[PDB]
Amino acid sequence: QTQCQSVRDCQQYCLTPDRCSYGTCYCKTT
Repeated sequence: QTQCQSVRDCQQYCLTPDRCSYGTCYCKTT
């Protein structure tokens, strides 16, 4: 269960991601 492969995935999801980590793309302020 990996929402993302890499920060890339979050970068489209979120203007300022934290990490693609824990199979869930963490966003720094969203």
